[PDB]
Amino acid sequence: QSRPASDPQVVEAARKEGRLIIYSSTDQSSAQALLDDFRKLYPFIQIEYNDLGTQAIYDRFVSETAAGASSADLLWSSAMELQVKLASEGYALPYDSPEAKNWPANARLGNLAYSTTLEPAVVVYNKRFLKPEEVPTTREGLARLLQEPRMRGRVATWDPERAAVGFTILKADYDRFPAFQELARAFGKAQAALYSSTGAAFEKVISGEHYLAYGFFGSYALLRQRTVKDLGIAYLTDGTVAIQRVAFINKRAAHPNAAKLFLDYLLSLRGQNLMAYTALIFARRETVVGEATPQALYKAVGGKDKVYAIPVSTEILKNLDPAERMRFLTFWRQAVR
Ligand SMILES: O=S([O-])[O-]
Ligand SMILES: O=S([O-])[O-]
Ligand SMILES: O=S([O-])[O-]
Ligand SMILES: O=S([O-])[O-]
Repeated sequence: QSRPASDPQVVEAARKEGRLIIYSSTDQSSAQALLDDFRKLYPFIQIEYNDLGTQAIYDRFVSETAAGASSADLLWSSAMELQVKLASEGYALPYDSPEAKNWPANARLGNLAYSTTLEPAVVVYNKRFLKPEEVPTTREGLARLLQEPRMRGRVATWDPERAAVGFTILKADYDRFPAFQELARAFGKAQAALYSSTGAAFEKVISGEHYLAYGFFGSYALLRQRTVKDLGIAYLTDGTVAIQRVAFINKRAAHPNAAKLFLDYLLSLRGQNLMAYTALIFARRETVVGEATPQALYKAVGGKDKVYAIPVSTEILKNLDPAERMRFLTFWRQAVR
């Protein structure tokens, strides 16, 4: 009674194909509960989940296509600019998902590509070193905290010159909030350590070598929290940037119909519910109940209007323009060094 909306013609064509090839940036052990639940709904589809770096998904999909090859049926990546680039250059199958009827216009590239998540950039901190009542929830507050000599060497954030997703998050921050400029000069004052990888930043927070990290995903934070009780999460109340992992179907899928079923599943309440609950990835669908959900995010930040979703839109391709990147990175490098 929670099966996704399904074209019966699409289900029947997927019975015949019997195969689904995914290229995904989402760790298989996060995706596993979705793949297993999907296989239980459509036990007649054999799935090949390829768990890849976001740059590799792009480089690989572009070669197989250009060499004329059988490539993925479905592409699922947190690299929003690369997905929106492919989907706006002839790589995407147009499909109107029946589970996406209430997606906002800024969560879908028309019928080319869909948001599957709404993941906040948050603050994480080590409760042994910073109590919750002293962790500020505004950029101005963080900039003040980072003047304190006890915080020198105790801050982590992204290196937006080595992490594509860190670029996207810090750039959205810089474009939307003037107080980001104050904060970035404070990263400089505090000698912030910059990380290309969430894992290496968290390791240092958990050890107490950093006390606080800025701009990492809520989904990852919650996942680490489940096993690490010293890990605190604070949500920004002056304004929160959110990432949307983007899914689209290969225009040239050998199994377009199996990809349609999987895409519909990912967007369905059943799939988004299971994602929130098992993977602790923050859902896109507003009707999901639990901690990793739009409703929970909106209450934590003090209202929906305090979340700026990075849109599933060609507008974000300005992030790939050399002069646009340059202005941000020159401000960034002057501020944090
Ligand atoms: O779930 S694994 O077998 O693709
Ligand atoms: O770029 S490495 O840190 O994933
Ligand atoms: O690439 S993420 O793990 O920082
Ligand atoms: O208190 S925990 O949500 O950081």
